[PDB]
Amino acid sequence: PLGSMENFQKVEKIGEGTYGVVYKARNKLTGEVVALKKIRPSTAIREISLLKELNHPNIVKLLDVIHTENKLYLVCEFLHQDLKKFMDASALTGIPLPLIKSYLFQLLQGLAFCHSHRVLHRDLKPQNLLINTEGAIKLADFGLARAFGVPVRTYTHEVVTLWYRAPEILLGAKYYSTAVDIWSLGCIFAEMVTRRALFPGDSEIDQLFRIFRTLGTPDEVVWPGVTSMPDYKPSFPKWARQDFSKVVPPLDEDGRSLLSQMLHYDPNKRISAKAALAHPFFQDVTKPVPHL
Ligand SMILES: *CCC(=O)N1CCCc2cc(C(=O)OC)ccc21
Repeated sequence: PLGSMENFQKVEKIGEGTYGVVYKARNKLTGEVVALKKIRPSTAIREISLLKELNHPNIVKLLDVIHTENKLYLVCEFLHQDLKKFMDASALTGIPLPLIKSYLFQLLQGLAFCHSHRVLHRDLKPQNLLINTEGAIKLADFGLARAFGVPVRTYTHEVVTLWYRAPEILLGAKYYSTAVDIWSLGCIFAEMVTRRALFPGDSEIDQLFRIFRTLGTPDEVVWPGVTSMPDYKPSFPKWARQDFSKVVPPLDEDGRSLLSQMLHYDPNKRISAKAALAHPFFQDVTKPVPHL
């Protein structure tokens, strides 16, 4: 579908994702400019095709799903850039708190929407959060992890980041709930505020032990069942829990409260997206225009 004579002409390479390359492309027939993901499996085609109806203003629009000549292509709307580039462009000054708050509010709306339709993402990270120039932010790639799994390395052998991965996934839980996305978004909220990743693990055990060093080694008091998880070891070091006050300065008390609730160990206790939207942190939310 992408080429000189095809439905889509390539304009430039945008990025490389977990499953394939993403090009900015133009569609010869409609004039439309799109982002076209090329991935190089029937159950997955049925599942991904159902995502075309999961439309919301904070979800990157899925225009089409094409299966042809042993490739799967996803055609998405095109936006400005991803949040990882925006954070980097923003590094000397940081993203202003009111824009962090508007982005978090909008991301919680997109999660609330997908979760109400029983679709989870399970691999949220700044690279799949896309912004436009007007102040909106949207989530890309919902539902693709359920379709394909999350591999250790990408198609180009790149390491798939662990930094946003919830502790129940690292501890080898068999069942993932929508809570896994609230954990990832809490980690991304902290990184916007502090301008550094919260838990930049470089292996599964470094990621777990970074989480325990900040939030305390979990036990049965705070997380019933934790000592029976598959990958839990009684020999894990017992670290004391840090104050949030140290973790995400200069976030205000309402922001720390909300973040603490997005980072509860027990996925059952973790705040839901719908409840997060009602949190007092958002009482004064606005929609600022980003400085690009
Ligand atoms: C269908 C395209 C896609 O899967 N994604 C995943 C993340 C990369 C990306 C980038 C854009 C974009 O607008 O860059 C500005 C849109 C969609 C996606």
